[PDB]
Amino acid sequence: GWVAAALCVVIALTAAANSLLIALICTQPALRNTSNFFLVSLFTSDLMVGLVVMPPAMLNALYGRWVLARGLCLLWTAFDVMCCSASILNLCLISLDRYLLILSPLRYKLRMTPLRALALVLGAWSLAALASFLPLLLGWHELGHARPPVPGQCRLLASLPFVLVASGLTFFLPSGAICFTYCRILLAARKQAVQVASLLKASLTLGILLGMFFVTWLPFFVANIVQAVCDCISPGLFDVLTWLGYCNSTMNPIIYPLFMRDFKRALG
Amino acid sequence: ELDQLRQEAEQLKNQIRDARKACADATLSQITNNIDPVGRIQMRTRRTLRGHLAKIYAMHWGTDSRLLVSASQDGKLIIWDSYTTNKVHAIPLRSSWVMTCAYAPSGNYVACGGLDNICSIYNLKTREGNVRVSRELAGHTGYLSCCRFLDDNQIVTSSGDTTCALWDIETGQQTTTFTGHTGDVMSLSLAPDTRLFVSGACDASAKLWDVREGMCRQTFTGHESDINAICFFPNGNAFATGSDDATCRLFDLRADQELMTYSHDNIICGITSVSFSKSGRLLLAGYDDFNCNVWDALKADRAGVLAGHDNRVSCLGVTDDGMAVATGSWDSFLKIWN
Amino acid sequence: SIAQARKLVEQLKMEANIDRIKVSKAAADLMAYCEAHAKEDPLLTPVPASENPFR
Amino acid sequence: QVQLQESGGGLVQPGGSLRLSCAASGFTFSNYKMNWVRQAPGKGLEWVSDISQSGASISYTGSVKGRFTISRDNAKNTLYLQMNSLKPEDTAVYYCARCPAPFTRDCFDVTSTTYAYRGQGTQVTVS
Amino acid sequence: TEDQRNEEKAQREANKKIEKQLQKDKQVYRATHRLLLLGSGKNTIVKQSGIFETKFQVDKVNFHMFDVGAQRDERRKWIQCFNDVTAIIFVVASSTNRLQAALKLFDSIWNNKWLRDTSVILFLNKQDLLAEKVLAGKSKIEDYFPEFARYTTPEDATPEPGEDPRVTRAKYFIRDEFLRISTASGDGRHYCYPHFTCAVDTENIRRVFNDCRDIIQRMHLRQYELL
Ligand SMILES: Cc1[nH]c2ccc(Cl)cc2c1CCN(C)C
Repeated sequence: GWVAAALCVVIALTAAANSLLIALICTQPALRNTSNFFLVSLFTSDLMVGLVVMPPAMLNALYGRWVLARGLCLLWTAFDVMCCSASILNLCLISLDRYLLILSPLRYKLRMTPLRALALVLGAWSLAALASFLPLLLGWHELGHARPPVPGQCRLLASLPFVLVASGLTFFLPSGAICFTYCRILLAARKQAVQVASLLKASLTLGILLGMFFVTWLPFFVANIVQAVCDCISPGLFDVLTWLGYCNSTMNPIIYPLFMRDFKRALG
Repeated sequence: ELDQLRQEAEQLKNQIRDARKACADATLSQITNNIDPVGRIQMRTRRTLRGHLAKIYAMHWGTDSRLLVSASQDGKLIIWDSYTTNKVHAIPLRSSWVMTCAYAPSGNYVACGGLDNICSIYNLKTREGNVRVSRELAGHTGYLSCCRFLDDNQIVTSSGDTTCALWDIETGQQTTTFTGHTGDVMSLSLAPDTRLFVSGACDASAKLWDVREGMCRQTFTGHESDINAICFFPNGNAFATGSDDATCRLFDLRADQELMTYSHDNIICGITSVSFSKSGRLLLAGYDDFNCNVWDALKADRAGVLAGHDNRVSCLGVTDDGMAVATGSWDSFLKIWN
Repeated sequence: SIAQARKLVEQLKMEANIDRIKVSKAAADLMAYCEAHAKEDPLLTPVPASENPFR
Repeated sequence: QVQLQESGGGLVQPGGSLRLSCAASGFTFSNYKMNWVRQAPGKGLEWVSDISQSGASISYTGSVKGRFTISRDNAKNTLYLQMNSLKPEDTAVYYCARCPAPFTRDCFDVTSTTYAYRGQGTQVTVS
Repeated sequence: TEDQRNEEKAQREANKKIEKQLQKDKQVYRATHRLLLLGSGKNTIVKQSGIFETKFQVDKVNFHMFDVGAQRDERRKWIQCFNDVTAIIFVVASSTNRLQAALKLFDSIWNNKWLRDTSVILFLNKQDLLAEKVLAGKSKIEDYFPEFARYTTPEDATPEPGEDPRVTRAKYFIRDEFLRISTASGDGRHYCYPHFTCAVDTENIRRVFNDCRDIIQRMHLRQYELL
């Protein structure tokens, strides 16, 4: 119904925003710094999150069952897992880049060359790709569930070790890294602010940036363990929950360029 | 004593003022009235030259309208090729703070100078194949602001000592020294016949020199701030001058006056460069408001705007055949308009 | 101290006695030169894509 | 031509008063910021006071604060300095200097030898 | 048409061979800082031809230090070629009146149009003569500056043990005199860092190191809207 249109007006905006923003990053001459090399990768995932995965879910919202072939369900699940895993896992390298540049500013240039940046981005994408495709393709941890849906739904079902290990790593380690890095940055900003006055904005900025991520991804990862231990949660709310996990990629272009002055001047 | 000398100077100044007022009857605007307008003009940045680390103070064209040389403060002297966008040579420099560049008319030598008080000549035709220093000239006590070649053996240099010098590359000694200015002399330009040249300085005046005799002939005063760039009219009987009061002036040698002033109210920055086109109808001017303007030399009307730079405009040049214009700025770029 | 004054007055004397034409003739010469060479300026009168090496 | 003429001066009894004038011609007086300098026998150049374009921002050196005053007239292009309650230490030549550029907030070299836009000066003596 | 191909190939080879070394020089250039010394015992500070150039490293970080030599005293036009330098080290002796001239120079360099991004590391030299001479009763500070008669020492002063209150009053008055101009103009782009120094000492290079750290950290925090 109209819900399908409200969903599609989101995917169109995501595609337009991500494409335009990666083009702008790659066009202007000033924006070629190494600390802007991670960011493009993140935006890249957004497109490969938006177009590869979401439209199948739009079709699943329009029609009750899976319209396409049955063998494509595993590929769709692996695509979803890798898309989202890379999307989160790129968010920790940006915060280990902003940590080493703000809290040790005189020795960043001789200790982070573009070669290591390429190595880090490739390592992150590789970890995501393996952790998503290899066990899913080999079906290592596809057990525990009572029975697949006879009508033929493509919804992902997993066993307890998988949902407590893969999700555990891929979410709870980046969460700790991000929290520690932004905590140190906040303390440094407070110290400089107090030193300036003797001779605020960071709260709002970091609050918004971390609020988006947490309120957008935590509900799904807390519902998954409940659905793994028991079938208590009624299906249908699960889709509403996972739409937030997809809409993170919708909101990300809106927020990260909003807090950089160089990007803001380049756009204007 | 000093009072009598001051009175005599005042008497001669009054006499010269009366002699200038006598010879003027009608302005140039009263003559260039019924002539057709030049109309709107447009130019597009149909090139872009990249590869410098810091800002650009000076560039210079060549004889064949193909090669140009650019000087940067990262310590690099780059020779380019305007057509295929390739670099032919990239000379390192022993001093990072350079301020001027020059390209010899024979195509064999290049000049450099800056805050090291020394003018260096680089050779481009070496059997070994390496570009090295051929001569260093050291007789100045202030930074070098502009230098130009006459032949492969003579050079003219300008410094912040309130002096100008004529050298001899083969021997290594100064031949003639010109000393009339009271403030730093900023720019100079050679006449087509290599007989005279004009200079502008930080005392709001322009001066006319002779190369063989070594004496000054004319002094022009019509500004209110520092002179920055200067260039002859292609005929050799007039020249245009730019200052830091948002105005440009045209002066004539035959009548010892100024014919026209160029200024508009929305202009409040300074003027960093000037150049004439081939026929003398257009006057280019580079500004500190990040913009380039084209004026009509006979009506003083804003004939066009070139706006593509993101910082202060420093150096400007026009080819000898009148093909293209080249602009540099403090963003480490050079653009070739048309 | 005082050498400046005498040198300056001598230079002004040398610069004061020269001939000066009327400004109208100079303006006429400028106009004539600009009218004669109007066909050689690729900026007032544009040239086709054949002439320009900068396409 | 940028010409600056100074009027007033001479010998004045200690504890007296004096008025000094600076008339300028050759430029737009209302786009430039102006100041005074002095030069004593056996000593270099020293700063005294200044006035901005409109006449709002007035400053002083500190050794004459409250004793001397400075004023500006644009319709007549004339700048004034009133001097009160002199002393034996205030004997020197006085100069009327202009900052090098219009529409600015600072000027570097008005107390340097061989500077362009400076007048011949006047002689004031206190004894 | 073979000759045209040969010329194009030679030119492309030359361009590539040049660009490789251009990139190496880029990498070497970016990892070096630059400082402008201006002013006063300059020889004392440096120990602890137009340009004199000095290179040194502290904790494997490389600095360039530039001092103007054989030059005139008109600073109007060659002060622009230090637009992008990270720090101006300004040395002033605290003891014609030299101090007021230093104040005017600081005010001019602070309010310039092309220098509204550069920061200033201030050194107040001659502490010994600033302390010993004033105890003799020579009113060098009361007469030249008539606002000193009602100045009160701030609450944050931490003098070295054995200091006389009059000496610390004079020192902090000079520092506040310099720090009045800095706050009024700069809207967060550039700052001013005061430092008392002694003729005999060994800790000035560490002060410059820490100040450069602070300036670069502040700029990075500024571009991300954190500060
Ligand atoms: C990113 C990520 N990590 C996981 C760990 C375990 C399981 Cl079962 C699923 C996932 C996902 C994808 C969640 N939605 C998009 C399908």
